[PDB]
Amino acid sequence: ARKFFVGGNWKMNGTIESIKSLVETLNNAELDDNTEVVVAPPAIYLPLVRQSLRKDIQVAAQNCYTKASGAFTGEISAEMLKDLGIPWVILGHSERRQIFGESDEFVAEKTKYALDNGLKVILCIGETLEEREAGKTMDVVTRQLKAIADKISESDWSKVVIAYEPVWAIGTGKVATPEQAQEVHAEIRKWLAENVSAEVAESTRIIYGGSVNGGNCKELAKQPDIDGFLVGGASLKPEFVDIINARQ
Amino acid sequence: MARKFFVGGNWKMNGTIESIKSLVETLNNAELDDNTEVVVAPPAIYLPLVRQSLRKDIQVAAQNCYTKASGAFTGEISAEMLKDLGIPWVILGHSERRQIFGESDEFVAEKTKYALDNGLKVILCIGETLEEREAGKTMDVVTRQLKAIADKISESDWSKVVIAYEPVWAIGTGKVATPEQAQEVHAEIRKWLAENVSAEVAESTRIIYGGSVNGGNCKELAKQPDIDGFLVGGASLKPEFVDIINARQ
Repeated sequence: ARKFFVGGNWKMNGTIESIKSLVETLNNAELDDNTEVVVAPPAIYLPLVRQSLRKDIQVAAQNCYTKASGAFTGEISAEMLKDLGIPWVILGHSERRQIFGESDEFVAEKTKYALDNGLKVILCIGETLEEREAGKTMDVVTRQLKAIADKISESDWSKVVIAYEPVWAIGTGKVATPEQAQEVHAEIRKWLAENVSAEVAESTRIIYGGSVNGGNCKELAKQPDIDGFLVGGASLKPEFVDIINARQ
Repeated sequence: MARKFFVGGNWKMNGTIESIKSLVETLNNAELDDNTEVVVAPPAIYLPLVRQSLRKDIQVAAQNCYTKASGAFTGEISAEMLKDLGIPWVILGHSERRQIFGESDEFVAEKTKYALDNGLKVILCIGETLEEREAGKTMDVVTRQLKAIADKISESDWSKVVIAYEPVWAIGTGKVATPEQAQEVHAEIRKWLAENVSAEVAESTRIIYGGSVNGGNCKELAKQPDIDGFLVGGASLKPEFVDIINARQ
């Protein structure tokens, strides 16, 4: 059985005070023992969160670069994350692919480098509304996955969670239907079976992201190839706990 | 003139907890010229540690920030987070962000205006590539990059700006500009400021040089009249950073 996985990406939000309050809310929450929970604060708040958050929730960075060190003003290395005791990193998120132009190869290089230096990776993929309307959903997400698959080894995949996030569902309030999400997750898993291995396909979590909230997460969690969620803005609000508990 | 000598240390993507403690300890124990304004810029994940432990006469800079107060910008740091952490400075427009991460002049200008409006001071980086200099475009490039900021900010905003001229061909290459080459561009930048902002902004804005500066060449550069200090890359991780802070004594 694939362990249910809920990631909370806080994006560019938070102060010391509101993050202390948010961590307090998590430290007091009754969480489904069967969910693996990860939260991703802003880089500058990674020490505050790692020091004070309950140890059964792990911490992620929101981005990292491709080299161990160097003349890369404004970038964080996977080595700094490991030095600070941050075990996860979100990579390839739609906001970085679009606003900051990160290419499929760039995201692949980050993934390979993060995995080789001890990090676990939430790998984000997903098609735009235009690509869907053109009938290109599968072509796009498999192209995005293939860039990673061509660089990492079969055993690397054990440290990867795949987040499928339709760009048209991110922050828009237009959630994929359970049938739409399931169709793409099933096709991602089939692709993994035919290009990496059956074992990778069977064991890799494929989580869904894009306007997941308290009211729709339970039905989404019932789908057989949906292994959890990547949550954006709801991750800052108390309904993050309901989403963690979507299998109850 | 009355322009206070300014030395900025950009650590870029370098450091661990232990190597940063040692770097800060070395700075904390140094004898530093009282007339030098010193700023150091750690990776964002180390901003708390450095701000907590560094002697308070050295201020701290972030190496970048975004254009908005908050929102759905995975991987970005805002000006508000910086003020919340007590980080008073930010470096914007560094060549590496222009060339590797595609930051436009306007994008840099947006960040510059937003930082200044939310209580930050800005080290603003400008500079021409080797190929632009070979087409005789040095002045055109650096004034174009400056004008994008000037079109957005007010005359009083400039009191919180330090301009760092870094010829891209001098960054990390070991090919430092000669004192004459640096002085020529700094004079042109200051002339541009007098013609397009005001005489007073021209007279008071620090224009600092960056590019392969080290303990062995900083004193001669600091003698040039329109060079008001340094933005130091690789040498800011080493003890000779102290010697650069002390380049005028």
